[PDB]
Order: sequence, then C-alpha cells, then structure tokens
Amino acid sequence: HYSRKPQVSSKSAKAKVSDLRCHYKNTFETANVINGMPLRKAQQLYRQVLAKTRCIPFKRYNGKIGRTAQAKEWGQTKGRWPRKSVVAMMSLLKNAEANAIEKGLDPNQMVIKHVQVDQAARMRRRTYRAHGRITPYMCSPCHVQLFMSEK
Amino acid sequence: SHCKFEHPRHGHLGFLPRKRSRQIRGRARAFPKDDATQKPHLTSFMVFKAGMTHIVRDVDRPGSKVNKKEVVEPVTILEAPPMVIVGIVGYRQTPVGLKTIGTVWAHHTSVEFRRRYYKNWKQSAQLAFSRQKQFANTKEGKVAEARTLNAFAKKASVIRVIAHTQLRKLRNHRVGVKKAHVQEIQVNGGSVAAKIALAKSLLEKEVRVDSVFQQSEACDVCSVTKGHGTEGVVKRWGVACLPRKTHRGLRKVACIGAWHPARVMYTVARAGQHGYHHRTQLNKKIYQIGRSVAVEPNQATTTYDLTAKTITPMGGFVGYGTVRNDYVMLKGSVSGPRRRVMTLRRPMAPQTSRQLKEKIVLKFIDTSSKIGHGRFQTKKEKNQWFGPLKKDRIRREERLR
Amino acid sequence: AFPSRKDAFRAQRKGAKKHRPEIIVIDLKDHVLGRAAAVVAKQLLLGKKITVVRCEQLNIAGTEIRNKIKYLQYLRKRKLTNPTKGPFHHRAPSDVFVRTVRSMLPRYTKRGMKALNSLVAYEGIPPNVVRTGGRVVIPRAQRHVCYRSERPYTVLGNMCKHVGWKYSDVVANLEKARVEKASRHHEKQAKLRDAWKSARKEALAKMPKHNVEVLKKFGYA
RNA sequence: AAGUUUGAAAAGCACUUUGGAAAGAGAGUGAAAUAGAACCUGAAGUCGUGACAAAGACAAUGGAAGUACCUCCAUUUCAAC
RNA sequence: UAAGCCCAAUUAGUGAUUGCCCAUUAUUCCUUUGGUAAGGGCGGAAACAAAGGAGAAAGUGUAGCCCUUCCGAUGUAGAUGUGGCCUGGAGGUUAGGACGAAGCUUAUGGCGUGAGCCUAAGAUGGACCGGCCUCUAGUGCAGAUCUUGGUUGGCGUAGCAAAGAUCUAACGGAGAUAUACUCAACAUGCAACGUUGGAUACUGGAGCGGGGAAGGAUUUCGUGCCAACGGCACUCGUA
RNA sequence: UUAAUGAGAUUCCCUCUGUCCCGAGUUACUAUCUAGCGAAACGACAGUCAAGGGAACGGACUUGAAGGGCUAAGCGGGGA
RNA sequence: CACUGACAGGGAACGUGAGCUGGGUUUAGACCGUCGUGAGACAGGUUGGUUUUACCCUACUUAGCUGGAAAUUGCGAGAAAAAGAUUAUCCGUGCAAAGCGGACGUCGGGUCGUUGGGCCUGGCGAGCGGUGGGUAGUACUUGGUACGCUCAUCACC
Ligand SMILES: [K+]
Ligand SMILES: [K+]
Ligand SMILES: [K+]
Ligand SMILES: [K+]
Ligand SMILES: [K+]
Ligand SMILES: [K+]
Ligand SMILES: [Mg+2]
Ligand SMILES: [Mg+2]
Ligand SMILES: [Mg+2]
Ligand SMILES: [Mg+2]
Ligand SMILES: [Mg+2]
Ligand SMILES: [Mg+2]
Ligand SMILES: [Mg+2]
Ligand SMILES: [Mg+2]
Ligand SMILES: [Mg+2]
Ligand SMILES: [Mg+2]
Ligand SMILES: [Mg+2]
Ligand SMILES: [Mg+2]
Ligand SMILES: [Mg+2]
Ligand SMILES: [Mg+2]
Ligand SMILES: [Mg+2]
Ligand SMILES: [Mg+2]
Ligand SMILES: [Mg+2]
Ligand SMILES: [Mg+2]
Ligand SMILES: [Mg+2]
Ligand SMILES: [Mg+2]
Ligand SMILES: [Mg+2]
Ligand SMILES: [Mg+2]
Ligand SMILES: [Mg+2]
Ligand SMILES: [Mg+2]
Ligand SMILES: [Mg+2]
Ligand SMILES: [Mg+2]
Ligand SMILES: [Mg+2]
Ligand SMILES: [Mg+2]
Ligand SMILES: [Mg+2]
Ligand SMILES: [Mg+2]
Ligand SMILES: [Mg+2]
Ligand SMILES: [Mg+2]
Ligand SMILES: [Mg+2]
Ligand SMILES: [Mg+2]
Ligand SMILES: [Mg+2]
Ligand SMILES: [Mg+2]
Ligand SMILES: [Mg+2]
Ligand SMILES: [Mg+2]
Ligand SMILES: [Mg+2]
Ligand SMILES: [Mg+2]
Ligand SMILES: [Mg+2]
Ligand SMILES: [Mg+2]
Ligand SMILES: [Mg+2]
Ligand SMILES: [Mg+2]
Ligand code: NA
Ligand code: NA
Repeated sequence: HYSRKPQVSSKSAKAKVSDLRCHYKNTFETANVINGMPLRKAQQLYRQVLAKTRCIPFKRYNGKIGRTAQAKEWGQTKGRWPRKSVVAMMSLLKNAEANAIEKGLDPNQMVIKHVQVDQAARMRRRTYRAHGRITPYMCSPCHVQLFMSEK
Repeated sequence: SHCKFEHPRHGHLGFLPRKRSRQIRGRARAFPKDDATQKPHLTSFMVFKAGMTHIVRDVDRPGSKVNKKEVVEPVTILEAPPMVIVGIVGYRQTPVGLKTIGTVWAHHTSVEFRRRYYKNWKQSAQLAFSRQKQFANTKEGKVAEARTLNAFAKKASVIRVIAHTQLRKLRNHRVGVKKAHVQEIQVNGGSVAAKIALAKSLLEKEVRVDSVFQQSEACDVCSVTKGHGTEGVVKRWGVACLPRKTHRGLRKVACIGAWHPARVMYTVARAGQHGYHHRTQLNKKIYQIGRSVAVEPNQATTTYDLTAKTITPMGGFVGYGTVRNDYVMLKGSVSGPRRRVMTLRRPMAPQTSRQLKEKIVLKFIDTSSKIGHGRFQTKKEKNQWFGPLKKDRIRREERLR
Repeated sequence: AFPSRKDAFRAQRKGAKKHRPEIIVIDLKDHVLGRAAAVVAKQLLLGKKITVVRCEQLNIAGTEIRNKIKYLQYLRKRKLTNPTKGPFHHRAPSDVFVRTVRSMLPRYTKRGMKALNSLVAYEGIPPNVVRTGGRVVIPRAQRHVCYRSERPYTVLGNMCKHVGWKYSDVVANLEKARVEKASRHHEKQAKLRDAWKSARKEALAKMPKHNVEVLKKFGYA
C-alpha cells in the first residue's frame, strides 16, 4: 500500500508509520535527506544530527529559519537539528531493518530507495487572543513511508 | 516643501557601500606616479600595528606660537620585520587596462610563503611550487625564465615585485597567523630595464623597512578599520537622537524619504555594518625608524633623554606584547586594531608643505605602562621608588639560606 | 572566452582543423557614427558577424564642444535613488558605438541580443584582427561623401577623452606601433609583389595566343 | 452538529517477527481489506513522491503561426495498390 | 552632400502619363449563416442478380427534400426566434445492465459555430439505467463585505520575555552509555522526565500558611494508567 | 472682595538636573540562534524605474533605462 | 535680541503621523459674552479631553550560497594572443629584416606506415636539475634558507 513499488520485492524491506505526532515539515526535511543513502550511513547521519555535528538541510520549509555552517555539505545555508523527527525516523529505520532481517536480507547492504512524508489529519486545540478571540492552535502530524532495497 | 533650516548631510557618500572589506590587509589601490628620472626603488612595505604612545619634540615652525617650543605628539608603533622578495610581475598597457605579462618566481620559496596556498598546511602534502622548483633550473625552465624576462623588457611599463611578510621573524604570540601575507610592491624610478635589474637583485632576498622609507618623510597607510558589526544610524552615520518622548525608539532617522520618489534613496542613513572598511590615510610623518631590539637595545633613548630603554612600554603593549624587530613610529593614528597587518606606501600627494618637510628630532619617548596610569618609565625607576619589598626579601632569605 | 577542456578534448577527438567563422571587419575610420551604426545594425539583424575597428576615428557632425555637451547631458541621466542600476555611461569610443547600435536594435528580445552579441568593437586595430583579411568600409556612411567639407566635425576619440575615457594615449601609441610595423612589412614583400607582376607580364607572352586575344576582348591584357 | 451506508455473512485479521506501546512487516478471512470498523462510492481544492520537460531576469496567464520532442489515440494505406 | 524646412518627381529634357510598404476597407475566390429572398426538379425515363455507387421527403424550422442564383452579416440597454443545448420528475414508446448500471478520472479521441453530445480506457465502481415524442418544475452560477463545509499562502513565521531558581547524586522508567567496517575513550543516542537525600533560594504572618461564607459539586483518597488534555514537558496531574 | 483649601488654568524666581548643547558607557528581559510548541491580520493577479498620455499622481499600457537565481537580519519610501 | 562670510527664496501628495509629537483646529463635560421664548447657535473667547497594526511584496541598508557568453541549450568554433612544411618541423637575437649564436649522444627493437619516416620501449654513458646524506667557508634579522665540493638515488631519457 505504498505509493511506489520496489524493483525486486524479495530484496526490499518496507516500513510505515501513520499519525506520527511529530511536526510534518520538520519530519519532511529529516526523512528526505536519507533518500538514496545506505541504511548505515543514514543511521550515522541521524546520530551525528543528535550530537549536533551535522545538520538536517531544510528545503521548502525553511522560511526565516537560521543560517548555519553545517548546511554547506548539502549545498544549502539553512539547516536545523530537529530531535523529535530524528528519533522518530530512527525508530522507523529500526523497524525497516527488523523487517529486512526477518526477510533474510543483509542490513549492511540495504539502500533507502523511497521516502515519502505526507501530512496526516490534524489535531485541534485553541489559543486565546486579545479582545476575547479564540483562534486555532493546530497540530500537524505526518505519515512516513519508506522502503529500502538490497544492492 | 523645503526643509526649515539647513545643516550638512551626515556622512561621506564617497565611502559607499559601508560593507566589510574584501581583504583584511591594507592593499594600495594606486601607487605614486612613476618618475623615470629617479633611481629604481620600492614604494611600499608591510607592517604590524603594535600599539600607541606619545613623544616630546621641539617644533621648528617659524611664525607659530609653538616655534622653538616642546609639544607632545601621540604616535603609533608599527613592527616592521624584513620582507622577502619571491617574484617579479610585469604589466603591459592595453586599451582595457593593465594586464600582467607573467611571473618570474624565485628559485627557492620560504615555508611561510608556501603556507599561504593552503587552508590546512600541517596536514597537507605540502607540494606547493614543487613541480615549479624541479622545472625552473632545467634547460627548458631557464629558457622560459629568460623568455619571460625578455617579454618584461620589451612590453612591460609597470614592474612589481611579489613580497611576503616573515611571521617567524615576528615572533609574536598574539598574531596567530603563520602563513605569510603576500602583496605586490611596484618598482618606481629608472627605465624598465633598471627596474628589472633591481627586481632581479632583490629576488630571494630580504628588504628592510629603512631601505624603503626614511625618517621625517611622510607616508600613506592602507589598512582596514576596527570592526563593530551591525550598528544603528546614530553611530554608523552620526544622525541626531530623537526626543525622549518618541514612541518606538529614538535612535533613528525620523523621515527616511519623501512620498516621491516612491522609494528609499541611497543617500539616507540606514543601519548596517560599521567598521572593517579599507582606508587610505595620507601624510603620516615617520618620526622614527628603529632597529631591532636584539641589535640596538636603546630603542627609545634620545639625545635629550639618556635613559637606556626599549620602545616597548612597561608591561608590554596591551594585547600585542613586545616589539622584537624593526619598527616604524608614525605620528598620530592609523586605522585598524593592534596585530593587524598594514601597508605603508610612499606618499602620492605633494610633499612641499612646511609641516611635511619639517625635520623631526625626538626628545622624549614615553615607555610608561599602558595598563593603568603608568608613572614609571623603566623598571629601574620603579625599583628606586619602592626599594626592597616582601617578595624580594623572601627571595634574598631563600638565597642566603 | 577561454575554451573548456571539454571543448578542446572534443576538437582533438574530431580532429578538425582550425575554424574561423565568416566575419566582416569594418574600418570605421572617417565614418559617420549614426549612418555606420544603422548599416551595421541592419547587417547584424540579417545574421552577419561584424567586427569594427578604429572606433576612436568615427565622426560626428558639429563642433567638438557641442558633442561634448550632448554627451554630458547624456551623463546627467541617472537613477537618483540608486545610481547603481541606473544608466551606465560608457566612455570608450568602441563602447559608444556599441551603445548606438544597441539603441538601433530590438535589444529586449532574444533576436536583438543575438544580433548585438555578433558585434565586436575595438579602438584601433588589435593584433588578432590585423592579419585576418582585407578590411571593408561603408561607402554610404563615409565622411568625405556625407559631410559638406566646410562644416566642422568631431572625432569620437577626442570627445571621449574629454568626457572620461582614459586610454586615448594608449590607443594612440598602439596605433603608432601598428602602423610602423605594417609599413615595415609592406616595404618588405615589395620584391614579391613586383615579382608576381612581372610573372603575369611574362605569362602574357608565354601563353597561347587565342587566350591572349580573349583577355584583350574582356579588358584583361 | 451528526445516515454507525464494512461485508451476503464478523468470516471483525489466529499465529510469527520488530516495537515499551501505537503500530509496522509477513501470514490469514473474504469475490473484493486503497471493503479493516462510526470502514459503499470516494470528486474538487491542496499537499508528498518517482519519472520526464525544461526554464534567466520580460509577474504569470493568454492569441496566432510554426517548429523540436513525445503520444497507453483516431483514421488511411501496404502492391498490378 | 539631413534622416530638418518649403516645393516638386517616380527610375528621369530617353523617347509619355501606376516607385514602394502596411487595413477586419475595395475587387475577386472559397465556405457558413439569415433573407420582404429569386428560380428549377419531385407522375421514380428506359435498362441493370451475386461471385459504376447511393440518394430523390410537395418541404417554416432537423444530419437542412435536392440543386442553381443574388443580397446582407459588428453592436451596450433591450426585443424576439431556434425539429437549439442541459437538469430533476410524469405519461408513452423503444432499448441497455453481473460478459458490469449510475457516479467518478483523462496528453481520449470523434462530432457540433456553440450550449454540449458520443466513443475509448480505468490496473474505477458494484446496481440500476439510456435514446425519442409529449407533460411538468424547487431546472443551468464566477463573484451578492453571498450561505454552509473543507482547504489554503502568510509559516515552522509572530511569538510562548510580570510574579528572582535552580544544582547535584542515587533510585525508578522503554525513554540508554542505542554505532556496518577502521576503531581506547571525545570528535556518531541528543534532549527531556518522577521520588528520595544533600545544596541553594523564594513566600516572609495584609504568606504560593491554616480554616470558613458565596459559587462550584467529587475536583477529596488509594491503585493503575499516558491515547487525548494541563498552549514546553511529564514516568506527574484538579487528566 | 476674600484668609484657608485644590491631582484645577497661568507667569516668574532659587535649587536641581542627559530636557538640551551632544552624545557616550553599563545592567536585566527581549530581538537575534537552537529544542519543543505554534497562531492571526491580510491574501483579484502580482510586485525595478523615468517620462508620456490616461478617470487629469501606473506594477501592468507607449517609448526608453535597468533586471542572473535563491536567501538572513533590519527598515519604515511606496503598495494612493 | 545676538552672532555670522551669509543668516537667499522655493519644490518634493501645500515632502515627511504603521517616523514622532498632539500645543491648535474639530465630538462628548464645563464656564463667559452676544443671539434665541426655548431646545440650542456663534469660521467668538476659555479649560479638560484613547494617536492602533508590519512577520507580506518592493525600495533601501548590510549579511550569505550559487550557476551562468546560444546569458542554463548547439556539437553555433570570433583571443585588445603568437606568426607558419596552413602555425605542424627545435630555441634565442635582429625591424613580421640582412644576417648571426646555440642544440646530448651512442646500438637495438617492436609496431604502424617521398623524408638521415611516425609512435612506443629497452642497454650504456653525458648533461641541466630535484630530493636526501657527508664535509667547508660565507651571506642574509642570527633556528633556516641558499651557495662550494663528494656520494646516493629520482626525472628530462
Ligand atoms: K519641510
Ligand atoms: K483531490
Ligand atoms: K506547440
Ligand atoms: K499626467
Ligand atoms: K503620469
Ligand atoms: K503631519
Ligand atoms: Mg524574526
Ligand atoms: Mg531567521
Ligand atoms: Mg493569548
Ligand atoms: Mg475575556
Ligand atoms: Mg533651503
Ligand atoms: Mg542641504
Ligand atoms: Mg573587536
Ligand atoms: Mg507617546
Ligand atoms: Mg591604559
Ligand atoms: Mg445536518
Ligand atoms: Mg483468496
Ligand atoms: Mg477500490
Ligand atoms: Mg471508502
Ligand atoms: Mg443583450
Ligand atoms: Mg425536483
Ligand atoms: Mg492535463
Ligand atoms: Mg433555484
Ligand atoms: Mg458552485
Ligand atoms: Mg501554512
Ligand atoms: Mg522566533
Ligand atoms: Mg523565550
Ligand atoms: Mg510577548
Ligand atoms: Mg519570569
Ligand atoms: Mg543521555
Ligand atoms: Mg533566604
Ligand atoms: Mg521578593
Ligand atoms: Mg525572603
Ligand atoms: Mg494567606
Ligand atoms: Mg503540552
Ligand atoms: Mg478634594
Ligand atoms: Mg483639583
Ligand atoms: Mg524580530
Ligand atoms: Mg529554532
Ligand atoms: Mg513611474
Ligand atoms: Mg497598484
Ligand atoms: Mg510603507
Ligand atoms: Mg504647492
Ligand atoms: Mg503635507
Ligand atoms: Mg508616512
Ligand atoms: Mg500615527
Ligand atoms: Mg490638544
Ligand atoms: Mg435671553
Ligand atoms: Mg483645548
Ligand atoms: Mg470645549
Ligand atoms: Na567631398
Ligand atoms: Na504528482
């Protein structure tokens, strides 16, 4: 039930999560950077982002965010270190690795071939403004799907 | 309608944009006009700002109220280690500007000069100028060098030498940089052949600051001013402060333009970068060209002050340290902080004024501490004042026992 | 301008000889600025590659002071709120000619800019154009056929050197050197030219006679 | 405000595996599981992704006429035609 | 030696009276449409199997009976006409559908000047429904600071800055000390929770101290628990 | 006309001062960067100018002059 | 009134309020004079009387990243270059001269083909050199480079 089909199904592993409760835009940035990576390189990247020695490049959702020197490796100038999205994607990568191992594949040979982050159904709260106004205070969850294929 | 009253505009529009300088070193945009009747000579030199002090001298300006009277002059001390000539460049006049004909490199280059070609020298392969050094002394390389020199002789109208600073000689702990600063120094005077001969003689050789400049001459200084980051209109441009009652802030320009033209003009003061701009300052008199402290100890001793002391004040120059090499004492101030490399250039303005031709003789140089209110010129005077202290007595007790 | 290593490698693989496009070199000396500009603009729009030299020797009708004042009036035009991005007043004579042609072109279309990039303008005759072939003139834009000789005229270089152009003396010295070199090379090769002329004269007798009569019929012998 | 309108029938996903769980990956029921539970169909708008077309700055859109490239489309021809 | 002004001309004292460019204009050709339209044909001439053809309706209006011939065609407000298009129902009449009905999708083609109609394909759907004549109406949307519902750039932006404040160890917790190879550890699992002990601070008796009224009504207590809620967090909680 | 009284209106004087000449330095909280969380207003379409005409003050039109693309912090000239 | 060389006149939506300020004009309170029967009026006087929003686009000020000459493509070839078996077949000097001065060689061999053919590669030596070692005496701002002889290799070969 994925938007894309793996080249060889028996050599691929799939992982999915729905209504993640992390920010959709931050997760969009965080998951997109590992598309095309080996699994191990992506996991190293997430650990180094947690350590704040490398950043997640922010594209398309970087409006008036700060500039950093760690974005230069991605050809960018704006990047951040969104830890909630990173840990959620680490859990998703662990699930994909578990699926690959149970299928009988080698987790050290997998290459992430598909990442897709979509906005989930939103959750509604309220904020209170001046002059007795009540205004939406919304949450934007996300769906994340991926599959990786052995090379 | 017209502005009610008149005052001059704030700031000089000829120093726009007020952006950060592309380089940190002072670079002479132009050189003094070339006079072919003069002997070939160098027109600039690179120095490092150590600090400031003041001197005493007797003025010889007839018609002034300070004629034959002593005045106190603040001065800037600039350390001037010898420079090394490593290259020759020639320029040809074309109707689109000067174009450099080619470069003649010295057979041997210093490690400091070759560090300038790397961002991380100590972890590099350090292969700079290696192929060039192998090729230069072969038959083909000698032929190529002769060909380039012949091209200089035939076509060049401007001859410049490539010189670099010696940071190992400048044994300074606060100057962190170890890669040499490289600049082109134009050779003025004589024919193109005479300039080529002088440049060839200077190749792979040191140049001392007293060869390029002499005492009581003036010079131009090219340097980058001290940086201050983002600043408001009050400090960046000198506009007036608004009344105390102003809503949303008073350190502003009240009107940044009329309704028409329907846009902000480039002549209106705005917030932005202040400082770290390249400036060329004119007519800095050279009050003293001192030798290295290792050669001549009594740097700051005059004829009128026999006290044996060096140009470094008590406690050293704040944030710089001691001056170990040759130095230049310029009258007044120069743009930039301490430790910044600066270019002394031979003057480009006429030097016929009574002030620019005055012969400077120093009678006193202040070497008191620049930390606090210094009141001793030397350590000897301080020890004379205090006599033996508790520490010295503890030391002598530890010695004799 | 400097070719890419890719382009040089491809040329080596193809092995083709040196290629020079068909380019017309116009000697703009003693030419009327506007008329030469109009002719050159039309020829550029027709797809021709044009290089113009000695643009410092173009002519404008009227005294030099009147044309200096016209240029200074042009220089008065600037965007007041930001002179950067305002009108750019080029002072070199070749740049002045390029601007005149550009004003006679549809400069705000791809076609007009294609025409404009096909024009190369120099002051004097630089070495890369000296030996590329015989230079042309524009008969309908030449000064001796366009101006009544009584009236004063301006040389473009003299006006430009007083409105801000810096390379008047450099161009003069380069032209002096070029003409000296070309005169030396033309005094030489005189033996070659005389040898070829005498060779044709002797061939007139060494060739079959009916061919000589045919040449006489068509005014060649 | 709100059709609990899944399916013929709960046959409402046993069991394995990763996960603290939510869930995922398999497996299974069913004719259908993008029919998996307030679940028939599932539009527009907006968004994600893969592939491709390119493209300065002429805001973009638009007309008219060509051309380059593509076309899971429509016709007509394939031989004394 | 105009590319200015005033006069003249059309390849020039050579031999006659049209230099050239551009219209939704003129002339002409083709096609459409409508006339205060103008005419012809319409009693099937005769003959003719497969292995020259087809049509020919006495007609306002249609895919117009058919053919020939002339003339006019823009247009706000406005009028009128249309075998003109479309929608939900009703009388009729013909069909279609589990070998897939309506709905929905389209670089999916065809037809029509158009409103639209029809076909194709769904790797869409799963049970109704099309054409024609007539009858009928709650019968056609781009905008009304239109109604309702949803979405949306702004935007990971403004901000979440009064009431001074937290630190440390241990325990608890999935919430860690979480790594493919090279490999001592830092440079690759961060940050965050509750309790207890220490430390530090604040409230400073007109108290973030004890009890009551009004109002509230189970918020009280213990155990479990973390989906949602306490605009950050929670393992804590008036959840 | 009036002692006393007045967050009442006015003038002058002493004192005093950053009200000013004429600004400078420093602090806390912001802004600024990050983690988590996360709106609104407004939104025809969009956004470089000069001059011309034009509903007589153009972002679109005419003729010229500019204009490589994307960004962070500010700013209040225009967006009548 | 006082300095000064002078204290010119004007425009920019009678420039400029999301720049300020709010003394005036011009709400609601109140007083006076005049007017009006009155409610009330007076460009008459008086006193008191909320100055909201930028985070969007441009402009401007600074501050970063980054492609691009067919201004992203074409392979679409233009040098402010040299001057030659058509730049190929050496290098200097000389005026695009007349001339002049210099070039490492030997003996094979492993391919493709006018001229002591082109390309590649082996064995010896010779040179101009680089990089290190040994050993002098100097120069230079004096810890670090160079220069003289002598080995070692390495590159042109
Ligand atoms: K004014
Ligand atoms: K949709
Ligand atoms: K097309
Ligand atoms: K106007
Ligand atoms: K106008
Ligand atoms: K005002
Ligand atoms: Mg901000
Ligand atoms: Mg930011
Ligand atoms: Mg609020
Ligand atoms: Mg309220
Ligand atoms: Mg004035
Ligand atoms: Mg002024
Ligand atoms: Mg500093
Ligand atoms: Mg205020
Ligand atoms: Mg001091
Ligand atoms: Mg309802
Ligand atoms: Mg089955
Ligand atoms: Mg389906
Ligand atoms: Mg459904
Ligand atoms: Mg109408
Ligand atoms: Mg109905
Ligand atoms: Mg489409
Ligand atoms: Mg209705
Ligand atoms: Mg509608
Ligand atoms: Mg949004
Ligand atoms: Mg913020
Ligand atoms: Mg905060
Ligand atoms: Mg706030
Ligand atoms: Mg607080
Ligand atoms: Mg930790
Ligand atoms: Mg206390
Ligand atoms: Mg307190
Ligand atoms: Mg206290
Ligand atoms: Mg209390
Ligand atoms: Mg919360
Ligand atoms: Mg009272
Ligand atoms: Mg009172
Ligand atoms: Mg801000
Ligand atoms: Mg942040
Ligand atoms: Mg305008
Ligand atoms: Mg507008
Ligand atoms: Mg504004
Ligand atoms: Mg006026
Ligand atoms: Mg005004
Ligand atoms: Mg304003
Ligand atoms: Mg205001
Ligand atoms: Mg007021
Ligand atoms: Mg009365
Ligand atoms: Mg008042
Ligand atoms: Mg009042
Ligand atoms: Na003439
Ligand atoms: Na898509």
